[PDB]
Amino acid sequence: MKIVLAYSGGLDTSIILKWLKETYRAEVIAFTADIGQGEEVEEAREKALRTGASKAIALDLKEEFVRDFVFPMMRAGAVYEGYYLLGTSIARPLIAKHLVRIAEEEGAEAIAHGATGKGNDQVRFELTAYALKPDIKVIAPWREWSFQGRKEMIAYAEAHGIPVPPYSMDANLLHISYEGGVLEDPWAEPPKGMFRMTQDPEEAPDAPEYVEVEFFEGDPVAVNGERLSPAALLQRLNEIGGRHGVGRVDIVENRFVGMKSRGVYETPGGTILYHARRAVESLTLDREVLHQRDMLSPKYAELVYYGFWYAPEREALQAYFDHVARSVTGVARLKLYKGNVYVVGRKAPKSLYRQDLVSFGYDQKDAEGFIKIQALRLRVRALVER
Amino acid sequence: MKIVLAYSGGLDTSIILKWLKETYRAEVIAFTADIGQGEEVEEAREKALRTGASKAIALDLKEEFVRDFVFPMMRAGAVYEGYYLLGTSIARPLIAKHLVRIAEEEGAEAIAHGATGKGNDQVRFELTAYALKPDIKVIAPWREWSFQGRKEMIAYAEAHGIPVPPYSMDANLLHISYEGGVLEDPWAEPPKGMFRMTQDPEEAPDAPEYVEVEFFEGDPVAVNGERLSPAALLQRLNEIGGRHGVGRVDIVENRFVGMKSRGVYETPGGTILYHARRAVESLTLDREVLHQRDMLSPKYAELVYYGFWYAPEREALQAYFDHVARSVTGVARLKLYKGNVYVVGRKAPKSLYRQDLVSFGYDQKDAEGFIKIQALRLRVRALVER
Amino acid sequence: MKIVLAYSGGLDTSIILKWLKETYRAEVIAFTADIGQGEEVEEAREKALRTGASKAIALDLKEEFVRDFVFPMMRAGAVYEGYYLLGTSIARPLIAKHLVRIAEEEGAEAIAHGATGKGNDQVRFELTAYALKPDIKVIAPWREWSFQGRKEMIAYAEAHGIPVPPYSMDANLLHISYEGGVLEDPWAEPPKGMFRMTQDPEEAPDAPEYVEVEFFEGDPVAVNGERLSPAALLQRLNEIGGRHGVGRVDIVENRFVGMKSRGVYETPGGTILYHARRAVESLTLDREVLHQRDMLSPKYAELVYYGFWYAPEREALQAYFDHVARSVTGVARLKLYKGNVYVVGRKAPKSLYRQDLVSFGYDQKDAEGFIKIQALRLRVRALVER
Amino acid sequence: MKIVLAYSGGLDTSIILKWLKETYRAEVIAFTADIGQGEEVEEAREKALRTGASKAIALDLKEEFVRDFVFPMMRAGAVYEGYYLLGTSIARPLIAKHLVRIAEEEGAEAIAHGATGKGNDQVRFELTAYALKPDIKVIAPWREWSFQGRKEMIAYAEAHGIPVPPYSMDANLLHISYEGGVLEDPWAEPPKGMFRMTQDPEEAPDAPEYVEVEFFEGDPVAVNGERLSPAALLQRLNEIGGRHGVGRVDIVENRFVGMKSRGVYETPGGTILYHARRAVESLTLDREVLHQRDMLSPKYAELVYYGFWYAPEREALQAYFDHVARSVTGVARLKLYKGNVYVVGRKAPKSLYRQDLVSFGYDQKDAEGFIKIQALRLRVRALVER
Ligand SMILES: Nc1ncnc2c1ncn2[C@@H]1O[C@H](COP(=O)(O)OP(=O)(O)OP(=O)(O)O)[C@@H](O)[C@H]1O
Ligand SMILES: Nc1ncnc2c1ncn2[C@@H]1O[C@H](COP(=O)(O)OP(=O)(O)OP(=O)(O)O)[C@@H](O)[C@H]1O
Ligand SMILES: Nc1ncnc2c1ncn2[C@@H]1O[C@H](COP(=O)(O)OP(=O)(O)OP(=O)(O)O)[C@@H](O)[C@H]1O
Ligand SMILES: Nc1ncnc2c1ncn2[C@@H]1O[C@H](COP(=O)(O)OP(=O)(O)OP(=O)(O)O)[C@@H](O)[C@H]1O
Ligand SMILES: NC(=O)NCCC[C@H](N)C(=O)O
Ligand SMILES: NC(=O)NCCC[C@H](N)C(=O)O
Ligand SMILES: NC(=O)NCCC[C@H](N)C(=O)O
Ligand SMILES: NC(=O)NCCC[C@H](N)C(=O)O
Ligand SMILES: N[C@@H](CC(=O)O)C(=O)O
Ligand SMILES: N[C@@H](CC(=O)O)C(=O)O
Ligand SMILES: N[C@@H](CC(=O)O)C(=O)O
Ligand SMILES: N[C@@H](CC(=O)O)C(=O)O
Repeated sequence: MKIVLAYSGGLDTSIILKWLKETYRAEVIAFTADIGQGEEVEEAREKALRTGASKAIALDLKEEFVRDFVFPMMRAGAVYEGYYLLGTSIARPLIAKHLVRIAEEEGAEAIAHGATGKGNDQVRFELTAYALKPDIKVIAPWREWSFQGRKEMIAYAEAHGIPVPPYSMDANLLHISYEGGVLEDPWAEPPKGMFRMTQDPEEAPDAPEYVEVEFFEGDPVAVNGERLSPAALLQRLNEIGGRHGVGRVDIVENRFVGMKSRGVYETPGGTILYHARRAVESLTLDREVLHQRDMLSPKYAELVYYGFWYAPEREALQAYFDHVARSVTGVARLKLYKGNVYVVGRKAPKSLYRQDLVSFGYDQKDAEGFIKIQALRLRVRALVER
Repeated sequence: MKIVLAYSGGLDTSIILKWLKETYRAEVIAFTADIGQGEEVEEAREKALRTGASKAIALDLKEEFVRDFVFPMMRAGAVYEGYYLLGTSIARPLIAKHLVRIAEEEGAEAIAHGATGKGNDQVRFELTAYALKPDIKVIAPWREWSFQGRKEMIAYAEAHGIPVPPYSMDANLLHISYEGGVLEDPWAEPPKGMFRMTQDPEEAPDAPEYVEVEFFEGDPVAVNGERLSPAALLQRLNEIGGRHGVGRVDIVENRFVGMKSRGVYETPGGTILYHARRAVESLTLDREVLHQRDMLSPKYAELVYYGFWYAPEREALQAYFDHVARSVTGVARLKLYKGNVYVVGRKAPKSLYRQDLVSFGYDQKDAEGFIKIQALRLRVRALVER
Repeated sequence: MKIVLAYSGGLDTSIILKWLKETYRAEVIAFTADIGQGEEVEEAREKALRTGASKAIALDLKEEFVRDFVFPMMRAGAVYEGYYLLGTSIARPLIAKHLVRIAEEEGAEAIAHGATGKGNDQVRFELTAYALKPDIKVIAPWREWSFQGRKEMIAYAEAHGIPVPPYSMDANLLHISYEGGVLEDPWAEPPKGMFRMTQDPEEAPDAPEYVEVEFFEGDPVAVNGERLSPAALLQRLNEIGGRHGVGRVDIVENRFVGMKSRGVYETPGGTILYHARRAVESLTLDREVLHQRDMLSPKYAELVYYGFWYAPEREALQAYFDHVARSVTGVARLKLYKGNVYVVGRKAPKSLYRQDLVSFGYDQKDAEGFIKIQALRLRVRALVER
Repeated sequence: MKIVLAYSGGLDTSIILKWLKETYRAEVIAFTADIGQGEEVEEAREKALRTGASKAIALDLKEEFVRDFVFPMMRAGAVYEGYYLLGTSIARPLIAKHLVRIAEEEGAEAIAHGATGKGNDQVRFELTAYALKPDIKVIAPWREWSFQGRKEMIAYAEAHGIPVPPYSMDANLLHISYEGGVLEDPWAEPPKGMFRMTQDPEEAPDAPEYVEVEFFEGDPVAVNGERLSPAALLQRLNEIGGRHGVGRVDIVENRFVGMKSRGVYETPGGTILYHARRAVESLTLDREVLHQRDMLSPKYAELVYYGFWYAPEREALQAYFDHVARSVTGVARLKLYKGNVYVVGRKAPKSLYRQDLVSFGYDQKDAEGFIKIQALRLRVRALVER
């Protein structure tokens, strides 16, 4: 038996690699993806071999991540429960996709991940796996073993020769998530120094910085006049937004499995992109189109959050969003200053704005007719009330 | 003939007062509302009499404004096209409501206002008027007179003893709007020193300020432990938020009459309230209720923006929002710093958050069944696609 | 140990009654609800004591069923996937509500039901049970036992001395559902003579029959001038409609648990009510209110179908629907003829219909201005495409 | 000046033709479109040149109508206010399209239509025109002339030698609309014998008739195994459905211009197509995709109704609806009888239905886990309510 493990290189997944070998008497093929966690994935691939993997695979998936997952999601203007830009949410489907493919190539009947049974990650990995390969077998050790606590897990690791180095983290090219431990008390502010991707706003530059982001048919293609590939572009904006402490959010969210959870997120580059996109859309999108799009975004957001990425409902909404986004071509100019992002300008080759219609053709007399007709049903309602 | 004029006290409404008397051979009853514009309404009242009004009325409507218009709107989480907190939008219905009441008390067949034929305010005023009193006659001089240019307007005023004096402004307790003039170029950043209600972030304190806002059944009732009436509470938050320069937005919006317009807004207190409310809701609102509520907010927002306040659609949705909002009871803790409003904590008497559900009753294995069932239709789809 | 069982008096819930006694060795309180199945619940209550119940309770819940479940649901215009009027769906919550109530009165720690593991009913009973009493224990024999066939169940029945006898049925005052067996082939028309509640249209009266339904504030209060209580009213309309073979539906629906199921339903009285309501709503509901209401109806429907009756989202939506329904006061006149229901007239004390508005409410130029303004954005769009 | 007139051939439109030659002293180009009104457009054409047209054009647009307008709309499941299948609505855009093309070809400056200022048709013609050619000049005689009363128009008619004679009618391949006159009283059943396209139910065949419709990627391509072009197919279904009295609707609808109107419609072929499509969708569309689509259908419906065919909102939604409809391939089997349409069967080469999922990837214990997780938030809620 062969099992393809999503190996992040940490303590828990290393414990899982061991546990899988013994419990299933299986050959474990470790897969580590580089999606911008800021870590030498090759080191995790070597640790996996030391830990007992019969084979270790590491891939640079940053470009595929931004191009095929992050960009499509952003076109939708996806925001979960008012703030979450879904940094972890869109990354999981990608990893699950490669697990299934690798499982297919290696003749492995199962795949494994180390997401716990009380989070959303388990759902994203499995819904993806099942949607792509219906009869694949999935093993989630956190839902199968019986370790009674951290202590017991540390002992198991030590006993297996696994190095055993106040909150949990998940990092990638889009954001860094923080939750658990000290963060579990929603009345407690996150501890000073926790943030890594963004600079403390209190330590940000004393001078604001301007940045321009160009969009072509829905996707950002340039920063300050320099054309950059999807992954290189997100990275550049993370650097620029990061230095100024942009993109910090603190929320108590609703997990798909039913309980509320306190999460803290930093999405410097994505936050700039959120406002840059809406800035360009403000010149290129039609009013009714915009309003309809915004009322569907939330639904799309929960689909991503819940894990329905490779799902027909999400693909269907995607058809709508992509259609709408094709008109998003132009440039957004933003001003960054101590944690904040300010839109200060925007332009587009096919802008729908006409100073013609606001400055003092158009006939004010038309407005009276418009108002009279719009008011008809209201007046009838009033007359009936009497 | 008696005409009740919404009289702001400026040059144009003064010109209008004179214009109405002669054009309609009628007496004009001027009505100036104090909704927090930051001016002495008694001075407008006195000027109205000097300009020729047979009667001038001035009322302090700050409490009614915040209590009966601002709060109900905020409960719905109303946000127009991603950023506009509707500062001017919710104030107009209030004014028109009084215009119609005064017309009935005075025996006036008509009411008048000085909103132009190319803006949104004309619609708000008229839809309100017609909704409350369907047989009311409305007179909008901008859509009726023959003035050709601003120069002829000054001459007309000077000739009538009316005193004569970059962008246009509208200020009240909720915000200050800036549009027109140099702002008409969407690529140009607004001019330095334009903002009045908020201090530039560059000048804001280097020390962040923590602020707590208590919510009771959907409405903010206290700030930092001090109970404040609606208007006094908004005022307080405008002061605290204003000093830190919070609540500035720069957008190109879609007017109801059809054209795009570049608008700049500062809503210090309202912006704090927006995030404070969501912070309390994150503990007091059920997941599914929240998601539904958020998908209806944009619709309610456009209704307010278009002027359908005293309209059945709006009141129907208000029934939904008010039902939901009633559960919003608790305290939000925010950190204000150079333009930003950061949520750092939240608590509630009946919080739905359970640390025992995230900490490491609930059974991991239940999750497997959940996922399997959730995945069935996706697996069937995959098998059919063969 | 005590266990309150939702006992319908049939072969399986009887088998289940025996099974529970042997499996748990607990006293089993049988509960049988009269919701219009057209059965003598006293016979079931005696067969229960006969079968082994330590106590058998039978309650007439017809009025509560229609008044507190069917009517509130109908005010929302609830329709699942185009045709299902949710006859079985709104019934289960009522039953579960009593099971929990009894268990609390009898000091029983657990409740049980005979819904299978492949359907929706299991979810409805349980979500209702847990929502009302969070720590109540639920037992679902179909998910726990070992019978591997019908033959084994019958054998087990005789072995225990229980009376033993092409599709499954569920009947109550709202409808009769038929699914399973022969119906599992979606290309196969249901068998002749299957329907019980409605008379085959080809054997229905040759002369159409007219019926008038009076609505008051959202609920039907009279039929052909006769004031009838909720249950008596639904009953009366089942008679009138059944006679004509009205309300037959055949669909392949999506169960909440993942798979498609072929269902056939007969809802005579409810189908008349569906159309009578809309007829009265056509004169009493504002255009925008209706349009918004209709876009929410489908959501409320799936909530009812999935089993989220005693859930915050449904109750929140209910506040919106009840608010709108309050205006639905008037009379609908329908024509019934061989399986079909035809609206032929409607009137209302506060009808918003005005013949003077259509006869040959505004000036002609008014419509021109309305059109010009509505067209503005389309013309700008065209010009930009230049 | 040249004026292209959408000329139907009736009394009113012939008068308009004279009025235009006389009032404007312009060279009138008549345009009659054959869209299945059941009339020799060649006659209308000759009656035009006769009446005074400097030219008359008649075009057979039946195929374009069904293929480019009716099908895309049906693909969306468009239904206005619960019953209206939009027969007249989707036709107007087609006519205005050619009106504008002809005017461009004939170098005309204006176009004219005979829709009154009280209805929706004026909006449909004009929004379409402006959207296609923003500079187009539009003339609506009903809004510009001075006739008061039917008598006057007759006089002016008999004066120029034009042929002169209970309700108004509009017919095309999709339906026949009846409104006005005796129909204006909502409580008054339509007059016996009014219907033309549909045989009266009471005089419909004594034996039911079965019919099958094949769909390929969203559109019906055959009837009873016979492949038929869009128009030929709608024609055939009109014949079959017509003989049985299928597709009659009687409603009080809300016009875009503000007032309620009592309309009666007969859409035999279209009604069969509506139920056939949903029958094929029941096997070919995913649950969540279907539920989302249905919540959007009503919006698309009002778009069509209001006249926003060639509008960005509609085209954006069309992308979603077309994406979803591409999966709709299969066959629906319906039973027609005495005015009703009963779905009795359906099949699809890629059906998502699996009998093995319902008959006695799916395990028992799974349902329990699903239920528990789904119930969590409800349990927490109850607990908090103590
Ligand atoms: N870069 C990666 N490559 C492959 N799989 C990954 C990667 N990052 C995360 N995963 C998968 O996602 C699952 C993990 O979650 P999380 O990111 O919450 O895991 P951990 O890193 O295992 O635990 P923690 O940091 O909370 O102690 C992992 O157990 C692993 O299977
Ligand atoms: N505080 C107020 N009290 C009464 N009416 C008001 C008030 N503020 C605005 N209005 C009404 O709204 C209409 C105005 O618009 P806007 O607010 O755009 O006017 P202005 O151009 O600011 O003022 P003015 O017309 O005096 O020069 C006014 O002409 C007036 O009729
Ligand atoms: N009238 C009723 N009173 C109480 N519980 C009922 C009633 N009707 C249905 N139920 C509950 O719903 C569950 C049943 O389902 P269904 O209606 O699918 O059962 P059956 O299998 O058709 O009938 P039976 O098992 O009694 O022969 C039952 O096992 C029972 O717990
Ligand atoms: N077959 C057609 N070809 C071209 N234009 C048409 C056609 N049918 C209708 N129209 C256009 O649509 C507008 C009409 O409406 P309707 O179809 O309601 O008009 P009528 O036929 O003019 O009036 P009536 O109610 O008396 O029959 C017409 O005035 C005409 O300009
Ligand atoms: N530290 C973590 O394990 N966080 C992973 C991201 C969790 C986040 N609440 C999400 O659902 O996407
Ligand atoms: N300065 C102004 O006249 N602005 C008034 C508010 C206009 C704003 N765009 C609104 O529509 O509410
Ligand atoms: N015979 C049955 O057990 N049917 C009960 C109704 C099932 C229906 N499909 C529902 O889900 O409500
Ligand atoms: N007879 C008519 O003139 N009817 C034209 C169609 C009217 C229909 N109520 C519609 O709005 O489409
Ligand atoms: N990654 C965490 C959190 C989550 O999945 O939501 C876990 O595995 O539980
Ligand atoms: N107050 C401005 C702007 C607006 O009403 O939208 C006007 O009268 O035009
Ligand atoms: N009553 C059937 C069908 C359903 O519940 O949906 C069962 O118990 O499976
Ligand atoms: N065709 C009719 C009705 C409508 O347009 O709605 C008219 O011209 O008024």
